[PDB]
Amino acid sequence: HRRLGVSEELFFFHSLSPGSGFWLPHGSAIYFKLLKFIREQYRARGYTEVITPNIFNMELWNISGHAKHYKENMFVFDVEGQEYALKPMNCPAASLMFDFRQRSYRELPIRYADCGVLHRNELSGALTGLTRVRRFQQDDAHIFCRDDQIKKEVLDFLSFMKYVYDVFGIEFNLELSTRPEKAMGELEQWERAESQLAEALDEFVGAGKWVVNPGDGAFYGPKIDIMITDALKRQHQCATVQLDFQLPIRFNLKYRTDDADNFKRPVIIHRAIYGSLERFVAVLVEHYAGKFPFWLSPRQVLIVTVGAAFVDYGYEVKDAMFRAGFDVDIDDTGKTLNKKIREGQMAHYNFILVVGAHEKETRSVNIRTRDNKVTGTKTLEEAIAMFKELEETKAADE
Amino acid sequence: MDHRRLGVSEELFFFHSLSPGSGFWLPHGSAIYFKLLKFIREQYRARGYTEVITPNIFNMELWNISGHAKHYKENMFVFDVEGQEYALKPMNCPAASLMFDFRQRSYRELPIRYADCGVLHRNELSGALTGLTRVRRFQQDDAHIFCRDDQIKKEVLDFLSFMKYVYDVFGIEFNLELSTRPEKAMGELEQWERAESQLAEALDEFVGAGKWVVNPGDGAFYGPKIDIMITDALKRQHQCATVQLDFQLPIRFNLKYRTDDADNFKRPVIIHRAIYGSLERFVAVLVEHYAGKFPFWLSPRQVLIVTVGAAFVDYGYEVKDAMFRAGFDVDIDDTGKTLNKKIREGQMAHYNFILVVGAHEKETRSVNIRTRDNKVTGTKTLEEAIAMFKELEETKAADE
Amino acid sequence: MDHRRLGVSEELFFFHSLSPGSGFWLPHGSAIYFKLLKFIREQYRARGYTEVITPNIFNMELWNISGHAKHYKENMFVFDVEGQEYALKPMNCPAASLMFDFRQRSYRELPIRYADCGVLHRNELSGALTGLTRVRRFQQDDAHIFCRDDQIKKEVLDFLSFMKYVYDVFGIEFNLELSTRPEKAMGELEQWERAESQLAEALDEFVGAGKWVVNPGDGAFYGPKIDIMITDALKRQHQCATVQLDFQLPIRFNLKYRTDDADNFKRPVIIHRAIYGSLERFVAVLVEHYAGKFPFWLSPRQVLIVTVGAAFVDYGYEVKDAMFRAGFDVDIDDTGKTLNKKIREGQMAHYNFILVVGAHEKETRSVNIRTRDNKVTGTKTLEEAIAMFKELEETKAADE
Ligand SMILES: C[C@@H]1C[C@H](C)C[C@H](C)[C@@H](O)CC(=O)O[C@H]([C@@H]2CCC[C@H]2C(=O)O)C/C=C/C=C(\C#N)[C@H](O)[C@@H](C)C1
Ligand SMILES: C[C@@H]1C[C@H](C)C[C@H](C)[C@@H](O)CC(=O)O[C@H]([C@@H]2CCC[C@H]2C(=O)O)C/C=C/C=C(\C#N)[C@H](O)[C@@H](C)C1
Ligand SMILES: C[C@@H]1C[C@H](C)C[C@H](C)[C@@H](O)CC(=O)O[C@H]([C@@H]2CCC[C@H]2C(=O)O)C/C=C/C=C(\C#N)[C@H](O)[C@@H](C)C1
Ligand SMILES: [Zn+2]
Ligand SMILES: [Zn+2]
Ligand SMILES: [Zn+2]
Repeated sequence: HRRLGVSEELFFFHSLSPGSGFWLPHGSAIYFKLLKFIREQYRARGYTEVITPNIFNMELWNISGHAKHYKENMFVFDVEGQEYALKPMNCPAASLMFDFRQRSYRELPIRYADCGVLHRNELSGALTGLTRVRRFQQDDAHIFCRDDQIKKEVLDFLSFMKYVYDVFGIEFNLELSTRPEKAMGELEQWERAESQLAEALDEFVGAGKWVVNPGDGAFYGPKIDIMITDALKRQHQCATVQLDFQLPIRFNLKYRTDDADNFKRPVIIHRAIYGSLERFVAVLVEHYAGKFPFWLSPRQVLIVTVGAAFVDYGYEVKDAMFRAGFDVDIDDTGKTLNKKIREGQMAHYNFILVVGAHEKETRSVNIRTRDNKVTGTKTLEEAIAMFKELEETKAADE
Repeated sequence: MDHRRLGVSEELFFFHSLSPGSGFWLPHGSAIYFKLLKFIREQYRARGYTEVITPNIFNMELWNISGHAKHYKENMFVFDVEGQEYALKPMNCPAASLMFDFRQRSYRELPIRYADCGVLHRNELSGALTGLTRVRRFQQDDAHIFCRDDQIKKEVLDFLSFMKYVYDVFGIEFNLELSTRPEKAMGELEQWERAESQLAEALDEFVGAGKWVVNPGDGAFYGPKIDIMITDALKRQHQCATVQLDFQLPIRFNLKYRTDDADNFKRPVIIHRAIYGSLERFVAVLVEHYAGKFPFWLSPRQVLIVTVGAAFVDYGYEVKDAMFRAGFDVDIDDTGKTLNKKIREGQMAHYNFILVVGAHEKETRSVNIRTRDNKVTGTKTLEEAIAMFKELEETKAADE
Repeated sequence: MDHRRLGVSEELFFFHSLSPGSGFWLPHGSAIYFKLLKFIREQYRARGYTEVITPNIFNMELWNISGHAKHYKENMFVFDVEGQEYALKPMNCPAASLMFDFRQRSYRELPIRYADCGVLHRNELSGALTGLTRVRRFQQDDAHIFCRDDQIKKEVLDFLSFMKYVYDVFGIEFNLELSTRPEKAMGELEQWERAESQLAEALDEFVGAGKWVVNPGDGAFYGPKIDIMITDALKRQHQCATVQLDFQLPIRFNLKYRTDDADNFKRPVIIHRAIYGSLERFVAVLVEHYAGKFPFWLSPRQVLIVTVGAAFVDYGYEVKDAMFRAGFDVDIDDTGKTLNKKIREGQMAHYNFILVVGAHEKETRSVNIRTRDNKVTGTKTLEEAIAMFKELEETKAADE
């Protein structure tokens, strides 16, 4: 069906910035709602969102390993004779934030969310739509925990992830990817960590129903491989849980351990659910075929006027809908009523509200669904109450 | 060179969830794809290439011999036939070798240029499939060039010339670089130096000495490469063309030629080469490059006839029939809409030419031509108008 | 009457143990295959067909819908993609449906004729796979036609006419049978009747009441068909052509068209049709049929130039080049061999013409012509000769 084609005013691309989206108002509306949902959860689940820089001195990248492993994918420039790069990952700035002041063990775990803009270089010809972009924002958060806290942190992540996915009807599958041949930890770290990942997995999924990919871990840590399935039965990688034993060392991260004096290093968990906002929108656009659910739709309500006489009343309905918080439009024109309705359905509006003489006199709306079902005439108060519930509950169509 | 892009995709092809990553080409798209094939084939004939036809599925032992098993298995669709491992072909490059090995060949015979347009398959994750840029299924304009060591410069020079010729038709620009023996490599040094020397020489020639860049150590482990990047009207860069030499594949398949006399056999050098890169990919480039407005020869919507009135329809259909016989891709609007709408609706559809027919025109037995960008070419007779269209096609003319 | 006559007949094509059941078409072979495709493609354009391109692998859910999963699975190659079942297509007939369903279609459009020349695989047991007659891999000249039920007789009549026309070119003969509704059939009765009546009517018009036969109850469960049998010069009978209606095919895929400019929809009829049957198979037929002596238009060895002396070789290449530029497949023997030998050798290799060039010919810009079947034509100017060859090609002339 086409992420890009479905640009009935969601997003576009221009040759002056290939790989970077232009999000039109209706497009933005979706992006923002997704952010608002993720943020509502972050607050509920113990995360604090932080803001970080976008350009850094190459020295940061040297420390991280990005200079070694990633440089080809980065936008590199000169500042005052010094090499600088646009950030491809938030994952190092987050470490600096954690090192800002000394941390005690009781504090674990610290969870920082970052919605910052990332850049990765890709060849211009290679770029298409939102699937392969230069510019994106991850729903990134990087979690710092004690070694004993891994199972709970992972378990908690899985619920968060599941909770989100459930909202959209999206399926997932989990595997454990274990230590590779070239790997940088001590054995002790890997065993404790993998054991916990297993434990979390056998609690979340239960003993039997998860495969292991032995030796498929990152050099820097063990991971749980997540794959998601859309309604067309395509698979995407959106979610991650990746442990990192390297980054804590490189940035010299520590927490004071009760009796200390001494200190220990935290484990870092790089994690995401959307993967990026850009990527997730692309998935959803196709997954719903451009028929979004009422909460996330940028075209929630359309008012259609029966005749010129009821047009002012329509503007009244629209005002009320807008104040109540809805994305609402009004047809307004001399077009035939049947036409107006059909067009609105074509536009994908979740609800069409026809207002005639009856509605005006009784302060009500006559409601038609996207699917052309005939919900009842309802009063304005009743309609608003209905929409709120749909919104609040994040109800699906199906 | 400044516009909003229109990637995947305007509608000449589509994709279905039942085969994600594999195109369905609608009649207008197919027409383009077949037109490209025809052009390359016309060139192949003129330039010493013979197109061959090969199998699509092979036993894994082939891939074992090739190196695909070690390096590529991950991207292959692999399956069982009667207990034996099999795979759909990622590349033609191995079957071509077997063709070379069919019968004994002599040095006089070089260079044997075999072209293959066969369907290839590579595995890619479904989520990550979008458009024609990343597909499971594609057809390369692939062509292997089996040659003597002494023959590389000419064959490469000949290739570069073919490539430029094709690209110029489309207004496409290119940049050439040389990539040289890497640290981990498989051949003998001599074959590498002789080859790289011939390559530089080819570059000095065409591009000019000191005007081209070297990427030292950026070649493949099985041979030197000329790295090519092409640039479209939007200033985007693509990898479509390739020249890659291969010393491994000839060993693996035990390829030989008889040298003058019977002293010895020598192994040929292989050059894996391409210009379109793949038909699916080239189209995707062209669609953007032209912004949906193809040049007359290549357009699936060359001529649209529009009728002023009903007394006129018969004349148009007659006109339309003449255009069709003449070989043109022609459509008609016999509907009753007001003219300006007809013209505008057609222009929107990117018809190269709109042919307007009125009472005078019938009687005139002639035609009134409006160009795509709205220019009033003014009326003409049939036989001439055709002659004029025929000429744009024969010459492969670009628009204004 | 004489030994026969395929597989061994060279050069043309070969099989390898790495892909049994899949042909390797050597250049002389490909040349034949391409010509056949090109002939069929010319006819398609002339006859309202549009060729399209389709995917080669599909999720199993497509085959479940079509009936392939029930009926055909053991004849298919099946593999896993991302944990889901997939198969290589044994038929194009289902992809064509998806194409039809891409956009709403109207009574105005009918009939819709989509040609597909795509690659198909069927999983035959390896021991059974001999030659081109029984292969894993093939390209059909498939077209699956979409029409209103009232359009059947006219469409079938048009097909028969197209088919006779192709066969006539080769001197090939046909016989027609009608297979009617089986005991276990799936239609509504009416549709079968209406259809069967139309078919009989086309048959009556095409060949007359006398000349066709009926096989009652030999129809497919999903449709009535016309059996076509063709006869070669050796009096061997082949089935290549078919016309098979399908009533199931459209229900399964929920196909419809708008009948009016109101609110009403009907299902189309599908006709799965072929003439060559497969390109691999039609070649096998033609090789035997001609005994390797192909008519000039289709020959991969049209002209051989033979030189009388060393002093004449350069004029000879001059001749060869002109011949090639003219579009002919042409070779030269510049060997030291006796002229009488060269000629006999060319004739054995089956070249249609031998062009003898000597001093008078070089002096005159002439050739001295001998046919395949010996037979001495005499002298022509290089121009006359090319014009003569052009006529034979253009008309697709038989030797007799
Ligand atoms: C500099 C190294 C690059 C690495 C080898 C690149 C690989 C292709 C791959 O490992 C990247 C990866 O899986 O990152 C994944 C991220 C999480 C979201 C998806 C992926 C994302 O952002 O794309 C996690 C790692 C972040 C890592 C670090 C930092 N700093 C590492 O400590 C450091 C060793 C990375
Ligand atoms: C099995 C090996 C896989 C190779 C190492 C994959 C690399 C990513 C890369 O080297 C592929 C490549 O450059 O192929 C390029 C092809 C040519 C057209 C574009 C590219 C194409 O078709 O994509 C050509 C190489 C074909 C090579 C072989 C064969 N047989 C080699 O002898 C064999 C050793 C290759
Ligand atoms: C799944 C079913 C298999 C069928 C019962 C197998 C039989 C052996 C025979 O019926 C096949 C046949 O006659 O096909 C003939 C084809 C046409 C060219 C030659 C023959 C060819 O390609 O071999 C036509 C039917 C294609 C049909 C379908 C599709 N999709 C049907 O709607 C579907 C019900 C077919
Ligand atoms: Zn990270
Ligand atoms: Zn190759
Ligand atoms: Zn069929």
